[PDB]
Amino acid sequence: ADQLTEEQIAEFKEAFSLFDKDGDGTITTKELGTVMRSLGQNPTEAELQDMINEVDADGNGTIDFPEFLTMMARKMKDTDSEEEIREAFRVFDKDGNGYISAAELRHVMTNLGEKLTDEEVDEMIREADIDGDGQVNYEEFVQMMTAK
Amino acid sequence: GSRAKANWLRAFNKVRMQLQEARGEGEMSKSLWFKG
Ligand SMILES: [Ca+2]
Ligand SMILES: [Ca+2]
Ligand SMILES: [Ca+2]
Ligand SMILES: [Ca+2]
Repeated sequence: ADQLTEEQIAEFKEAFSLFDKDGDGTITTKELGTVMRSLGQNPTEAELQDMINEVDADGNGTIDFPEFLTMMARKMKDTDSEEEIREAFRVFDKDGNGYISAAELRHVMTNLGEKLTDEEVDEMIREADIDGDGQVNYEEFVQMMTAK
Repeated sequence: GSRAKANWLRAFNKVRMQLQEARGEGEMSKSLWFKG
């Protein structure tokens, strides 16, 4: 499924062992601090955590081998969804997280017709709430529109 | 009843169509490093 060539990934593995000094299978902005500093670039700690947490998928503030490699592959058409469901979650709750609450869902309701109350949201969440938490997680949303 | 069926449908679907709007936009998250 749009997999990189063994030579491209293999070369990254060697560069990873030489570039990575933490001894972990992931990349950390600290390592970036030392490399960018060596090439004449010394960004502030804020830019380090920012640039690193944005380049890695999920944004844990570090780029794992698959996260960085996936971003490089993103240049080529990978999947039709392209994680577009994340954008749905980002709009459901400006908050900046991936969880839809009964109120936030009512906000998406606002986007269409129908006016709803705490009852109509608890019911809509009752359907997706497989966890029984009265809220809808990422897998629940895709369980509705994707139902994989 | 069925209040959630049509509304909720339009809900997750409301963002589903909205996801396309975000696509086709310039993103600088890659920043340096990715250039290599
Ligand atoms: Ca590391
Ligand atoms: Ca990450
Ligand atoms: Ca939320
Ligand atoms: Ca749930």
